[PDB]
Amino acid sequence: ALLPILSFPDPRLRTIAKPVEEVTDEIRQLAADMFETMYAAPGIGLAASQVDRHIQLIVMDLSESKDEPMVFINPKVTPLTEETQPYEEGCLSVPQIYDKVDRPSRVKIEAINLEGQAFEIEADGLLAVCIQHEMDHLNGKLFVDYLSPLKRQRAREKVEKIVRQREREK
Ligand SMILES: O=C(O)C[C@@H](Cc1ccccc1)C(=O)SCC(=O)c1ccccc1
Ligand SMILES: [Zn+2]
Repeated sequence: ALLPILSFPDPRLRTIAKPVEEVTDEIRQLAADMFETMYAAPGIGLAASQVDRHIQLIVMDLSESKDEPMVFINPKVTPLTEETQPYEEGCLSVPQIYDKVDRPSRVKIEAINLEGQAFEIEADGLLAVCIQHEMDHLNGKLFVDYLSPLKRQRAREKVEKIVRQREREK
């Protein structure tokens, strides 16, 4: 029913994504499938890389109500400061694993929407954390890449256990 989400340490999460050529109806369908996949997990962000579609497409909904969807296509993210903010990040590609990452606390985001319109907004708080995390997917990076290698290894062993249990539950 929903799109399959790749799991760390799958090497395909390391693929650097290509920009989207045109916002065709097939990329519109992929976005809507991504949203369903993301809302089901549940999560608040998903990059197309995570469903094994190596294109510069991110879906996101930061709302409690699951009713403020956002799309970023071909995004450029630029820090507006060297101040970082800590945040406890998770990731549907590192299921049930959470730890602290310090990222620039304010960023400019420029991207296009599902109608092919360009936009530029500035973000802080949870938006800046999540857009940087999702941009990182697009460049083949996971939030575990910023943890010590014993946190990484333990994350990996734990995730392989979770994935096996999820297969078994099937
Ligand atoms: O790459 C991902 O799969 C998305 C990820 C986004 C994210 C979470 C936390 C920090 C930074 C980025 C997640 O969706 S995890 C979901 C989550 O933590 C959450 C879900 C519902 C309400 C509140 C938080
Ligand atoms: Zn992620």
